[PDB]
Amino acid sequence: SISVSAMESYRSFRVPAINVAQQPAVTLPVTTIVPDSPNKIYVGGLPTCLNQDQVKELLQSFGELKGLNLVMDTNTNLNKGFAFFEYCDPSVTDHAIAGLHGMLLGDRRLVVQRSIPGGKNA
Repeated sequence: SISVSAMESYRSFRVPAINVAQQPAVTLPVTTIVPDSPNKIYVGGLPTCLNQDQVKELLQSFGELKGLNLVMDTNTNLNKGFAFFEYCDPSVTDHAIAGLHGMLLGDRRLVVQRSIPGGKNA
């Protein structure tokens, strides 16, 4: 499951994932708050002092980002060290999860794991 399960469930038409239901009907793809899309990839291993500016250059290093949610802890005013990004329309998505799976400037690294909401029971 999840491993390329919900392969392109949203190709043409269709409002952004998880919209118009028990959640206020918004417009096209949401802001920093990334929806639970099939292109939603997990990031684990981010510096607390890292910003979206420097985070996106790495995350979009393979393909262009549709959006990404850098969860910050309000008390610290710093990042938790993990995030989630959605890829726009890059065929490199799989390669990104492979290459960026440990690609960070310096001695640091970040994990990249699919968080695709695709059950695919059958």
